[PDB]
Amino acid sequence: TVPSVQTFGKKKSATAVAHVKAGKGLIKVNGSPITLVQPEILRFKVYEPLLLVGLDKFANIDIRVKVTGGGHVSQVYAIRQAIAKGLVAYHQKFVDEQSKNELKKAFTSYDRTLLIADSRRPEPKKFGGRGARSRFQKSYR
Amino acid sequence: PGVSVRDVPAQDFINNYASFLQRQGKLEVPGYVDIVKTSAGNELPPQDSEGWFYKRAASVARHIYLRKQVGVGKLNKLYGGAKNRGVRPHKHVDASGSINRKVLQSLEKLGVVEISPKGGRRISDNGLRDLDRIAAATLEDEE
Amino acid sequence: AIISKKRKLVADGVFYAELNEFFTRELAEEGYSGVEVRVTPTKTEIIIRATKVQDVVGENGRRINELTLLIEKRFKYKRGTIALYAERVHDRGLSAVAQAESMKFKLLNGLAIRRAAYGVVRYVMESGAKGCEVVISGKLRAARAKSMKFADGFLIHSGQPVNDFIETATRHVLLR
Amino acid sequence: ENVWYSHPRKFGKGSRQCRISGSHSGLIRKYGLNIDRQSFREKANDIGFYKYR
Amino acid sequence: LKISTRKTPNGEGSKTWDTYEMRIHKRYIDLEAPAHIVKRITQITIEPGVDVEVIIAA
Amino acid sequence: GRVRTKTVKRASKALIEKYYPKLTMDFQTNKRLCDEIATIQSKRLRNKIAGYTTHLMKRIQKGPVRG
Amino acid sequence: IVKHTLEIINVLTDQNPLQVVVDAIINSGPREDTTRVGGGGAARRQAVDVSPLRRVNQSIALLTIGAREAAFRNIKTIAETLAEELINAAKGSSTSYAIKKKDELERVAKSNR
Amino acid sequence: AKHAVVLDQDKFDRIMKEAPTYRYVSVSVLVDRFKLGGSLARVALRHLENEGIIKPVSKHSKQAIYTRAT
RNA sequence: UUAAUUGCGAUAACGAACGAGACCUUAACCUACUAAAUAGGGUUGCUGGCACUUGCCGGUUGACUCUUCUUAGAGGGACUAUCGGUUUCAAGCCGAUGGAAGUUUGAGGCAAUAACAGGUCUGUGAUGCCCUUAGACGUUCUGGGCCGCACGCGCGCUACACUGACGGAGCCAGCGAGUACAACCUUGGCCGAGAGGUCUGGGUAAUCUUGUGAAACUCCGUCGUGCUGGGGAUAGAGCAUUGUAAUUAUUGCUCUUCAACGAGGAAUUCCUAGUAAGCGCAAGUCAUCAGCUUGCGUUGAUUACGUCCCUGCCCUUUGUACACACC
Repeated sequence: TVPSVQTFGKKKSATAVAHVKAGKGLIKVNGSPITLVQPEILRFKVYEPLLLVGLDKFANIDIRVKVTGGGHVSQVYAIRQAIAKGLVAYHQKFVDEQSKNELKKAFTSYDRTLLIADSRRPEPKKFGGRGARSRFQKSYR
Repeated sequence: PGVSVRDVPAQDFINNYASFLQRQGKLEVPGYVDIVKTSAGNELPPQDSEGWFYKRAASVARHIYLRKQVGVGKLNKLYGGAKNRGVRPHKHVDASGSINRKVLQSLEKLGVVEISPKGGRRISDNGLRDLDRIAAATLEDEE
Repeated sequence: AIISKKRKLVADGVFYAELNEFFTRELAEEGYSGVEVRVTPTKTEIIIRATKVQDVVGENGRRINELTLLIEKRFKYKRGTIALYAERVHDRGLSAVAQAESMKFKLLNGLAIRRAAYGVVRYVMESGAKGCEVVISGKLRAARAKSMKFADGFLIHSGQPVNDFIETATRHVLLR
Repeated sequence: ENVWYSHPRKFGKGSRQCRISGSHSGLIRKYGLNIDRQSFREKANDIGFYKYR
Repeated sequence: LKISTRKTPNGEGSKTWDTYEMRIHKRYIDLEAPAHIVKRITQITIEPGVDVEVIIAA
Repeated sequence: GRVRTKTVKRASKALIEKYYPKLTMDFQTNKRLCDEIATIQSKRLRNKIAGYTTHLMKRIQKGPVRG
Repeated sequence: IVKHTLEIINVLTDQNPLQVVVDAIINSGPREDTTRVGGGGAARRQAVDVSPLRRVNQSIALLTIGAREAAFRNIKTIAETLAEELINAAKGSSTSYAIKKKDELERVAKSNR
Repeated sequence: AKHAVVLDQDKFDRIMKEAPTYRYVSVSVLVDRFKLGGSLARVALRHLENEGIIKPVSKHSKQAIYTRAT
């Protein structure tokens, strides 16, 4: 009955799934509200999707996230990519396009990935050296 | 409203819980207090000295609330951390078992922890009351 | 039983690896390419592809009848669960393992070093092949390390199209 | 025939052995193989191992 | 299933390493069917190079 | 360093010489006409024929070419 | 640490702290930096000019070298020293090593001109 | 030991004299005058936060910046 | 021009093969197919507590149904695409725009002819012949050594602390591995200041260990620029464990012993992006022993984006009294 689209973002192995609904305005992270997060200095990064477009958009939409994988700081990107898509999925389906297109071009000027998935994955460590490129120390004395 | 444990911050949750226990002084004391290292690898004893156990017992109670059933060996592995084993790389080994066990044994008689099936320790009905009352008290401190 | 699936899959490979090694020794005189095992319910079909088929079977069940009893005592099995057949080979030219046995005979008998290779290279093209290569090594006349080569046609050395196409076969000989 | 003709050889390097000849060095015991690392390269594809990457 | 190994039969020259590995595909098809119908499907549908096995107990 | 190989240009000359019809400007339509006639094994090598054939169509409107 | 450096500048004579940071980048970027030319064997230094990212990339590095060396065995932890380096460069005092390391290379080019 | 760590009652008079009206007030600032060296400066600064006097900006261990109460 | 005898163009040269490129494996993209109580989510029930209105946190593999994550079949997606400059305005290279992806899209796997008297007879019932062939250089049991200590070089670990150490509090990964004829990984509960004792399991393994809640990190306190609370070496006594056996400290733990070293002289090695360098984890050997090697994921820069000055490699043109070839 209620509008439900299962948006998800991804930075490295850190994945997050934002199940949006219609109601009062919840933006919870692992049960707790938006203002925890828990890196503590990077609380300001999680607001960036909210403060650009505005809090007026979230008055109808109710989001809640479960984050797993990666580390501490990598999971903040997973939340931020999930919430950014969470609006677009709602505004694409059941709202006019001109609002949703203003979200797109707003996030291009402050493009810290947001909608776009990041390219970098880890690369194998090959034999003979302490890393991929880094080789062992030689001696011919 | 929606009064839950998650609205209160995790670090700030234990401060109100610690002072709540010290008023009564009915959580019980084992006997090994301040004759203690704290972990298997830790040069200095507890700096807090007095109190101390009431900080530990509060943080054990809130973790038993969130999860299904927590045990002794897992709590030692969770609290325990790094070492300095001479001139080698730093390893990880469990903390003190005797401290974390008597937290769980004493909290049963006070009225928080319950004996669960399969294995571990889950929460009682009266245990959820004291967790929410202190959470509601911490909500009043902020608001 | 009850054993894990990773352990039995590796143990299946070594079981065959033993069987392939002994038939190299035992069927040296009668010709031998390889063995193909197919474990059906209860019984097991062991198909030995060889040149001289009737000699591998023997005198109406003698060579294979004795060899079936050997496999039981090695790997612990009953009379009925194993059946050693003998089928013909799909040509000699493409199946490169067959040429090594013929070459092994020609050196042990006392035939020419170079002209044995000139004979077999033609036979590879006569069957229907693209190219060929026969590298003989060791002290071929005089007391020093030497090598030979008698190639023909196109021979591809790299890429994944290598394992499928090129049939290889190494087989050592003495002599004095 | 003689009484003392053994040692407690239920552990270590001396008791353990390969299937082929019996070398007490470079022994692969992973997955219960017991084939030394010189002969494993020879018999890799027959068992089913391949150099994919 | 990996077994990393040095290439040499002695251990001289340059130091090089391999990754000889064995793959293993694994499937499950759970029937809610009668007893004797499993005796039909097990006899047929066998092709060499595949490990057939049935539990017949939940 | 994306210099196209000889085996790509073997097909690119042979296709355009005979089939000048069924070749018009864009990648996607001309890409469907490469696998049509020829029998290429891989995807990578098949699509690389479509790349250089389509590039010659851009030049053909600005005069001819040798060969 | 970078947040704590900006909090110091906000207290000192009000001011937007990025105005002190940007002016520090201007006053620690060398005009002329000589490249070691051979011409036989000896290390004669020809006067080559510097623009534009090389003025910015060197200047930001020289501030952090002067900042961290000042807080090597010291109560005055990095944030206090880094804040002082930017004030000295913005208000050209000829004391901070962001300016001195820039000024001492000026200078070397004109000798071989 | 470079002195100025030992507790003296004569110094405690002069701490309250030089407390008010300053731009920079921290653990980094007081040690430059050769006052209570190291940790006893932190305890001296902890007194000045209780009854107003000097009000805070940052609240971290190792980064403790304060400014005068206007 | 290219990473490349890679291609354009010039022509006693015309077409061809091998090597490279193509091929194969792995890492990304798919709300479209095909699917699952050994993967996770929603509807809801039964229920436990909570703010007392609709709603918040749940505990059960009670029911119903499904595929965003998740595994893996089967396909597509990339072709320098489309434009702008720049070139016999050729082959390419460089600036935008679209795009998850624009260095061969990242990294490996396979690897030509021709050689070196490079390594292995200490992997071998792969092996020529010489030695050794019972008073045995075959053997077999038992003590001892491969680790002796004025002295050199080679990889390495931990430090020369305040971007730090010592306390609590917060609390997140991925590669793996694992017994039934042995003694494997081993949660939960009691004993213990530790190490480790014991009762029980579960697991032949996306089912149980296991969410392998691992470190570095985060955030308030304790010390503050003194060989110091930094650092941990030498030392002595006992308590544990694996072994037929630990004295030539096997290994870990408990108090004491508390040094050397205030950023390293000539020299010198490795390195262009999820890389470098911190950081631990797993496996390999393994009765018991990582300061090692091979693999994985967290934290994630500065600085080129060019050149033959140095050290060596490929061709052409020149000279040779060299050809087991400037040793």
